[PDB]
Amino acid sequence: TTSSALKGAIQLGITHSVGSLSQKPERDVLMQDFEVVESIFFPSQGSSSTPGHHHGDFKFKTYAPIAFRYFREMFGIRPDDYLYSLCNEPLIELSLFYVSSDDEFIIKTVQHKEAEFLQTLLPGYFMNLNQNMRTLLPKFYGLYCVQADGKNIRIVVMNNLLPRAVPMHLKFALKGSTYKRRASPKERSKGVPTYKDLDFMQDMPEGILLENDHYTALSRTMQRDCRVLQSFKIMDYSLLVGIHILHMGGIPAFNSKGERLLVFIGIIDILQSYTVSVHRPSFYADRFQKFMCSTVFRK
Amino acid sequence: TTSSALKGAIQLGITHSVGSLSQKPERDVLMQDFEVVESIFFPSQGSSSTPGHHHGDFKFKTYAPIAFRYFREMFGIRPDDYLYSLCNEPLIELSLFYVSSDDEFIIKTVQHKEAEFLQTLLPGYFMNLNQNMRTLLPKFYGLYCVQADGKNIRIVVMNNLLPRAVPMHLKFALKGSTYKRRASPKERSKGVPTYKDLDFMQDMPEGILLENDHYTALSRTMQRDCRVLQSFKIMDYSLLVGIHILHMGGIPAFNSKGERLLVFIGIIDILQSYTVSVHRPSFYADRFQKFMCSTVFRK
Repeated sequence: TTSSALKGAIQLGITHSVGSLSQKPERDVLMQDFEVVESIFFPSQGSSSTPGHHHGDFKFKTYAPIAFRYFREMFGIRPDDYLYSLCNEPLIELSLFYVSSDDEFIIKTVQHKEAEFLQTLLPGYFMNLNQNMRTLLPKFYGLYCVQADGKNIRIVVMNNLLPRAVPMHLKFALKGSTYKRRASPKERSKGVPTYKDLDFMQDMPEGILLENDHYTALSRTMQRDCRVLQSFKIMDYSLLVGIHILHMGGIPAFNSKGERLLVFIGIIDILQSYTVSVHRPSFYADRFQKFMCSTVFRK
Repeated sequence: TTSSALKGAIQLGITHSVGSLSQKPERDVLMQDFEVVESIFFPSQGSSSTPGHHHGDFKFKTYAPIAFRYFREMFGIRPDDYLYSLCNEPLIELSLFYVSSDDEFIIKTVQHKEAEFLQTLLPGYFMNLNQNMRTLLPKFYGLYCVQADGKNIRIVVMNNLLPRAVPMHLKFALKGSTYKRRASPKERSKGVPTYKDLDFMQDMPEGILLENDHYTALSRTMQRDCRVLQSFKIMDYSLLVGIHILHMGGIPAFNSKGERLLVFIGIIDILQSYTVSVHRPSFYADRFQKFMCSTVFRK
């Protein structure tokens, strides 16, 4: 299990990266700061700025640091809370995946293509964050790379929509398409499984209700994230919806002859670099939206 | 005087450009919207969307429209107020310069190099506006081009720091350098002339005082606009300072054994595309700042 030697390099290097940054004084972000990549070397022998460790020698690459300082702040992620949740508490595997012990932060691994894509994406992302506070896209806290025995492991640190904190009764993974949009039998016999579009259309035919106030905003900030997504020629993103039926940081929703319930939603799998027509991601987004905003949620 | 045939094309075309835009529904800005250029043709014979006119036929090019919609809004420029001040009231020459009759809006002409530079500049500008509300840079309301008898006249519409509205007793044009920084005799015998750095250093040796509250902000948001300016490899910008000694939208300042007074400041001549060293605009900015923040204004 080199999994435990990654975990280590991850925790160690982030601390050096963000720890070093917090002593440095704060300053606005500039277009320059998005292309920045900074590395630091971690010998197992330890260095002058660097502790030894039982993991093999490795270099730790932290991408666009000032940009993510800024993003984390814009999300309400205090530096010490970030550093604690990630570096001072066991990381937790899953099934090339990790979670903080406190279940607030995800750490997925990404192909060099996905990563570099995200790098180019940062300006649009900035511009979204500052005009749509309500946006549903992934919250990217950080992009790092670990250089160990020739390999490059490349990670994105980001928010967990659906934390153990609250228990979820239904998982839904939506897209606005239908083909093979049914939860595999294998999936269908999990605890709370992630059902797909065909599942939602039978098992919740009356939909999800919302108050004409709460609704128009969701409709509004999805029209927005989609117009943003298409612009970047992205497709195959899904709208994850977690439902808690009630007996507090989400959306209050009703139920077709059902208990009041709180839904927890957000868009995923956004790093999809784009043979497809020029007019097609536009299409994917219109479908998506009109679906979520007419079949999944209703006023 | 084709000056009056420009004035016309300007007023006519803006109205069509912004007038058309205001019917269109509003939406966030995207990186895409900064490269956008849109044109429209104005025959003297008039068209289906286009009135006739006694100016020679011309095409009206409006650069990055959604971006400036957004900027104007971010500055508090209502569309109808913009359109009135510019298009429904005589423009006013000066000495390739114009002002609105109401003296709020400047219209300078710019070389194809300056204009295209500004086009590339828009992302950094956006990113500045959203992190430094207090920034002193030019306020760019719009970039347009008029195509008449082969020529391209290219205009920037922007804010007048120093409007007739308030009467100014001293003009100062600062830079942090000294060589040939003296108001020409010719200039020195104008009404209120624009004195330069050597002038300020003798005629106001005790400086300008401010309250430790008011000061630190100016210092702060200049360190910011300079760090921004250098990043874009700009130099030769000046800090225009208007002083009104008092017997209300500016800065309250004292005077070395003098009446309380209100200063009105902001940075100019920022479209300066950059043989100079890579380390030099950095230098220009540090000088500039330490000057304005140690010789011109004191706590």
